Amino acid sequence: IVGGTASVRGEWPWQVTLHTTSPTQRHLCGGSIIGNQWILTAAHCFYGVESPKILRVYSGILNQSEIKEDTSFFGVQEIIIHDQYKMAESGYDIALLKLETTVNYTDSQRPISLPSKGDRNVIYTDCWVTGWGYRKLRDKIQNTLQKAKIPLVTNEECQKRYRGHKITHKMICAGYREGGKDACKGDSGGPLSCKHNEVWHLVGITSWGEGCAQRERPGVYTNVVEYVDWILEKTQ
Ligand SMILES: CC[C@@H](C(=O)Nc1ccc(C(N)=O)c(F)c1)n1cc(OC)c(-c2cc(Cl)ccc2-n2cc(C(F)(F)F)nn2)cc1=O
Repeated sequence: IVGGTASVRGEWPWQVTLHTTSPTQRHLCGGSIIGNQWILTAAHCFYGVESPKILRVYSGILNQSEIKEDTSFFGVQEIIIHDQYKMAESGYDIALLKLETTVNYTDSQRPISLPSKGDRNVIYTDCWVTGWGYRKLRDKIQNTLQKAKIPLVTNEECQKRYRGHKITHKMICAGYREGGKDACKGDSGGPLSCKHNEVWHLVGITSWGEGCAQRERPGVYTNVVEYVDWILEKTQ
């Protein structure tokens, strides 16, 4: 996250850190708890992941330094990638992880609601991007979960910024005209979380941008409301 600040214990309890264990254990991507046994994340996270066996899902983490050889984690039973996914920059950047067991919800591990049937025309004005990503282009994974508030931009404006890409109704963009706040390397897969009537909704999945927090270069997110029928199909 560029231009963000440290989160506190319990602030983003749907946020997970997805780790690979091959050839060494490291943070790969963010993700979101959407159900007892379900993480929503980005399909691109699984590039060169040989199988679900090398994945670990850590919930209730504020600082990556908490993760030690005795820290409990969820095994991944199945990675479900959208069947139209080819690469982040061409969309369908969405995946479910089915966990090997159900999360007991606590103050530090809670689900986030999907966008609600009836709110397709809600204008979300309180959206946050979170993650352990770089805080500028040339950086490293951060210890402490970072947060940043970011305004949604019109698809029409987003497409004008990315005329070499298909900015579709299945994408949503967020960014300041003069940049300074954005997702960056290591934040992908995690949530764009918008609060509406004091209820948080998973509006976006961090997917891509050209650069991090450049002017007139909004981040691009998978538009979760456009995949609610797919999510429900796979999870039910
Ligand atoms: C796998 C792709 C992933 C990534 O780089 N992951 C990653 C994880 C771990 C390490 C490590 N050191 O251990 C690492 F080096 C890289 N990714 C790609 C993006 O976009 C490619 C974005 C992005 C998303 C928005 Cl909404 C806005 C702008 C960006 N952005 C753009 C860039 C760029 F251009 F500088 F590469 N970096 N982040 C975020 C993002 O996490």
